[PDB]
Amino acid sequence: AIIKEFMRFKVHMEGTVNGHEFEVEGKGEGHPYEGFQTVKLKVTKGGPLPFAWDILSPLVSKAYVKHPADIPDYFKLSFPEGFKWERVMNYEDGGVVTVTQDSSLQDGEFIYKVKMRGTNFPSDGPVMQKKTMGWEASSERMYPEDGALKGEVRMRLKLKDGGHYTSEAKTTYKAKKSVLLPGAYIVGIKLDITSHNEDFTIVEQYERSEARHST
Repeated sequence: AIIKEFMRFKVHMEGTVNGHEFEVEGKGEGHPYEGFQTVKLKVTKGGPLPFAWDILSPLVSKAYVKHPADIPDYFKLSFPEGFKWERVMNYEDGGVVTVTQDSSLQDGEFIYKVKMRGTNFPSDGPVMQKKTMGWEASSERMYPEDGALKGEVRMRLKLKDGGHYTSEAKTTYKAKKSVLLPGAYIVGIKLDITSHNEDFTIVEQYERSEARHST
């Protein structure tokens, strides 16, 4: 009832990367039962950003994943109170991102509050250099542990030359009240930047996410 077939969300994020401080605000919308959503982000503070935007796109929406009928939807069940998550991304060249998030449902929209810090990105490195062309598709291996859901992903950024830059992510999702824990399973995500102004202080992305079983 409270989660409709079409839902909007507002997201506010504050971050530091390698010392640079900033802030992002976004309005998005999608189909939570299809796992289609889009967002329009504006950098409200510290714009333009001196690093590749790609390391933020994955920190802007687990409520919009298509679950087969035979997998309980921890995320959807957690509303309207919602859930929190804590993530660590380890980049291959020693880059580290850590993140806090809070998801809730107020007055018919999701509200996302994000807090991140990034550090030890090489200055010659392709993030601070901005040599990235978006993410490949990924498979997050979800699984229950201690009344929470953990996630793990090998993630891969297209490089501008031709290579790939690599990242290990480990997340802990924890609903604000107690909720059916599903079995272990996989989420297939694809994230794309659909458009952006010259200095990327305004950006639009489109995410598609579907859950499936593990063999």
